[PDB]
Amino acid sequence: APAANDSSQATLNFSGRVTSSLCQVKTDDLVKNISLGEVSKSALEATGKSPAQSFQVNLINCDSLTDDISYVLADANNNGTTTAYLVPKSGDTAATGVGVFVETSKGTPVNIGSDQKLDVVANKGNALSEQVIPLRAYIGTQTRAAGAIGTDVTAGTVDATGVLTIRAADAT
Amino acid sequence: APAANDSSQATLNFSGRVTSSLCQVKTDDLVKNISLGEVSKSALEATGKSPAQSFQVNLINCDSLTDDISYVLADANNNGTTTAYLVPKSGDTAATGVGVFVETSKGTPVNIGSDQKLDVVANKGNALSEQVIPLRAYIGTQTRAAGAIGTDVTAGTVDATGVLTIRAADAT
Amino acid sequence: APAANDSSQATLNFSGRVTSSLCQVKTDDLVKNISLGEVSKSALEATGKSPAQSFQVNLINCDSLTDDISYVLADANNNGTTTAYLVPKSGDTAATGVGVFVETSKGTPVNIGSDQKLDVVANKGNALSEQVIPLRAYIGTQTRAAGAIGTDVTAGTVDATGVLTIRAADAT
Amino acid sequence: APAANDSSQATLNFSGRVTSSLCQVKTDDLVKNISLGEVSKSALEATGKSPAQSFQVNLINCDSLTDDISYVLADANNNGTTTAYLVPKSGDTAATGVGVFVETSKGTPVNIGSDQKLDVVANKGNALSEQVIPLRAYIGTQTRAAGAIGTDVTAGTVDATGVLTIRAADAT
Amino acid sequence: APAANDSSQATLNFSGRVTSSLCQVKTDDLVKNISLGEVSKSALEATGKSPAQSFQVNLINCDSLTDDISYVLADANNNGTTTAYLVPKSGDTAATGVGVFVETSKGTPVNIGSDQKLDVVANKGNALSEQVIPLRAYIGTQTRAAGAIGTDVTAGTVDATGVLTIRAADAT
Amino acid sequence: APAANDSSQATLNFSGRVTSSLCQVKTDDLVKNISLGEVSKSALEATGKSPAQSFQVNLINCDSLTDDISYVLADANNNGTTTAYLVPKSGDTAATGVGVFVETSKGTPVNIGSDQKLDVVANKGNALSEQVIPLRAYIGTQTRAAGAIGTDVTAGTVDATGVLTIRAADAT
Amino acid sequence: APAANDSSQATLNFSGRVTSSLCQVKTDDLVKNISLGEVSKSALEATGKSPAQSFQVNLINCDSLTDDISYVLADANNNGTTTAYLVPKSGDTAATGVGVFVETSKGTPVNIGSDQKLDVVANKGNALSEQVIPLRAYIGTQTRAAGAIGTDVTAGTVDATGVLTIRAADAT
Repeated sequence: APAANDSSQATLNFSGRVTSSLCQVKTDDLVKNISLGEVSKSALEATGKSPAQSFQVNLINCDSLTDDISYVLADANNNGTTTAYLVPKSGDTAATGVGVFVETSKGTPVNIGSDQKLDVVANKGNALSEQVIPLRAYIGTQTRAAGAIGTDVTAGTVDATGVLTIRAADAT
Repeated sequence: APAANDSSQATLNFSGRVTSSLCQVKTDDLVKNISLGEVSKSALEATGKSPAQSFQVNLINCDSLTDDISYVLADANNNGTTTAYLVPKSGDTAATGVGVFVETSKGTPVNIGSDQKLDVVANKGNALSEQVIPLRAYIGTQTRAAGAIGTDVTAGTVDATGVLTIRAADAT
Repeated sequence: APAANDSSQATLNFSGRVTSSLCQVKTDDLVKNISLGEVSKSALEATGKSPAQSFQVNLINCDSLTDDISYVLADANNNGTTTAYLVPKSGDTAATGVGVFVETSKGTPVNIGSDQKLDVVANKGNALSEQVIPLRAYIGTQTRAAGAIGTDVTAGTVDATGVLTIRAADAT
Repeated sequence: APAANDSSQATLNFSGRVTSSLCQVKTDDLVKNISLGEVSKSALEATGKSPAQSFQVNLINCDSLTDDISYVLADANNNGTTTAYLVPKSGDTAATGVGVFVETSKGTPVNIGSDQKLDVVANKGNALSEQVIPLRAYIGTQTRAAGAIGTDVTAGTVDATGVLTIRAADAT
Repeated sequence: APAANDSSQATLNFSGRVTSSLCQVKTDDLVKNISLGEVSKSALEATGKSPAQSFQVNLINCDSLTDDISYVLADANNNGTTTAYLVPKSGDTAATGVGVFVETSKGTPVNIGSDQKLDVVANKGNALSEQVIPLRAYIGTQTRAAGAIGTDVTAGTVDATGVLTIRAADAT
Repeated sequence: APAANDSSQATLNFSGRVTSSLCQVKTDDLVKNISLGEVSKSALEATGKSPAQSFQVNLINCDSLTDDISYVLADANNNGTTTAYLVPKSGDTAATGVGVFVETSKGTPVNIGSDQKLDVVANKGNALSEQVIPLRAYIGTQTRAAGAIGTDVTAGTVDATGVLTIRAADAT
Repeated sequence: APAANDSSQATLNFSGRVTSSLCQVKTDDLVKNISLGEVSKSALEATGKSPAQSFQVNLINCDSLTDDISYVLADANNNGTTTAYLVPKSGDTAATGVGVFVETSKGTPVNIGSDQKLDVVANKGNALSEQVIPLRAYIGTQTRAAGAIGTDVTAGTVDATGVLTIRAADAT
């Protein structure tokens, strides 16, 4: 007779990548969930910004001979270098009139699609295995000035996603 | 020839809000994880409760003109005001006959869906930025009386979720 | 017109249990973080160990009639009784060939999965409320002998997870 | 019938490292919490600094043949040697225009990422087990001059994190 | 080949503030650990109090032109002016029906959230650098009268927290 | 606009208890720090002990009707009645094979966990307010005999913690 | 029902050491508190010093076969042997431009890090039980010359700490 369908299963979906870079991105940092604050009414009408939150992307197991490291912040919901911010995704509750700005830890803006340079940490000519890219981010009005709810800005959720492309190689 | 698929990426999912309130909820208080105790057998049969744990929800960057602040405790797994506790979620190991009761720091019950009042702290008429909502919660039997395991309660984990809605606004 | 999505929210995730034991575990001890030392090269090559650190797990609100308390040490990353240590987790920076050993405060090895006995401290036949389990732990080589970096051990981080199951019951 | 989920558990998370240095870092110095003062308004307008506080990093169980010890101060929220201070993290209540300057106990500035040398204490050619790194720290204005709250500084909290990498080796 | 993860490190978490006050609070008075007595049975039943202990909060480096100094005692586990005591925190062993009353060194009660005044010690018109706030505290029943363990009070621990906000300003 | 975070603050963490005993423990004796000597090489090889130091535990504000007083010595790093000494805590520098032996002021041994009797000092049928518990202690080898460093003992620090549970009652 | 938390507790934290030296350091001398003078304006501008104060260090229970005693003064807030003084610890009230100079009872400077020789006092070939190290100490300008407050020296408190390592051995 046909065999009975009484098996107990567990499905394991593995995933990964093969890359040409010399430095991994830490397995816990391949998908970040950076939680910015709330653009309350008072802050919105006063300065048009929320306080900036710091975060990092950690490289790990870098090659000893790594010489140059550079990264690019490319928006995953837009194309072109005309916008300074990251455009949030639309949806049922999406809030219109705001965007997510990213900056370097000292306040220098990070432009979309423009590559920055990272300085390798070396000890006696060998690069250390762990290296860190420090960054900032905050929600602000698209016009970079105070806004009033309903005139230009609207209340709701903000969900924006960016992608960092990292290129660690040996110069010569 | 087609370009090689050899890039190294990190995905940065930002999130936030835009609200009409005048006070932020502190960025690390947007998702609490309050760990209550264990309702051991002796405690369950003696008075049917666990000792209550204290916790706070901190507001920050409040507007100077904030005058009236209120909050509402709402359940994520139930609707209506007929129930006094927060209903635990169900699952493989969830326990039956148990609920989560929340209270103010002095022991006055915090009913679901009924708004409370928070007294604002001000210095010379201008509210201080940082303001706190103190609360307290314990796991107890639904009947609010002692009860052994088997007859009405069953061993397992207790996981419940509440949601506080906070409305800081200027009276006039 | 449809309502505006402009609420300010805080999420409160309560968690707990309902057990069959007579004794609680102190709410601060449901998740321990014991920070063992560093197995430097000198101590690695000398005896293959680090100095042993001490830690405790406190029971509280025990029942007056508690007659017997026993506990079992179980591993979160291995099965059976064929190993003496706790196998570290694996990751980008995990070190290989080292494990974590746990001992009673006097140096009696604590085996994995074998019941230990805890003497209840009493006052005139009624057990006190608070009772303590003292333990000790160190990082060592799996072979339990000196060993250099390269031949068997490699440098990295060490993370291990055990779980104590405590059974306070009244014999009769 | 299926077993009941009524076990009482305590979770033990052990952690540590394995290294290549010949000296341990004292188990309680692996994570410091230095509490610099408060940069009051008077001291801010006078010289833009707070009084320098002292702290230590203790090495223990050094090797008898330890010949050379060097330590490097790396900032955990910035890259490169473009800055003399440690850039504070950002947040809801962070203060702008401020940084944390570190120094040797005698007032010699400690630059970021540049190797220092530590003299080993010896008794007849054998290094003593314990050896101490003394340091200073103070909160100061980024421009290294007086500055009023409003024009360049703003009131708030200062949190900075630096990392000391200690390398003990035997020259020959 | 990838670099090896063999660094030995120490983490330094600096912290601090920036304020608009003219006076510092002494760096070791930013967090007091005041140890009140033990409310024995005899003392509890006689007058429902423990003998009151003294403590101080020292300001330092005040401004030569400091003129007006005020402080406010704010409770960290309650809001409003309804209560005279600091509400103890709740937990596994906390004691019910008890509070922590604060007073001036002479015995005048200190109410929560009500401005007090401090006289500034001056020498020829210029305020001295160091100035002191002497206080007193005791653990007494909530009803302010005798009470036995069982009927209203219960044995346990008493942890309570207040926060002093000091405002030293130049009136003119 | 949002209020500024420019407050200067002091935190006051009060602590205490509510007990069932009639006698307080003097608030300075709740946490003793008793310094024993140094077990030198000569005294270690001669008799394996250090000269015994004396200390006290003071009770104050005893009830007039106090009739019976008792106390017990309990170890904080060990269990049971097998061992006659207090097991030292483990750490980077802890010494092996030595313990702390406690004795009555005359030289009688005080065994762990077995209650002693304290005579109540009275004046005309009513107990005096203050009553003292005199004790003694020293560091000595666990074998209670001579022992050399290297063979069984090892040079290091010694930290041990006992706990005195005092039970003053009115028998009748 | 769960037992009540009503015990009365006293905590005894013992401490000590096991050493290899033949002589104990007298238990009252393990932590000296030497109180130097005040460097007033007159002495500061005359010679930049305060009068030397005499202190003492007692050794007790020496072995009868002791033959060679040597002691080294090590600073606990500095490293190396370039400085002749002990660098004061920094803080809110510390004074700049000042240092502590230590000397032998006859005026011979005691350089930090270099061994000194103590002569054993014997009676018929056997060392006495008690032996003494006499010393001096004074606060002086770091330039070892007259200084003026407000130019190279600032008024304030001076706190410094040294550590004598004492090594008593039997030559043959």
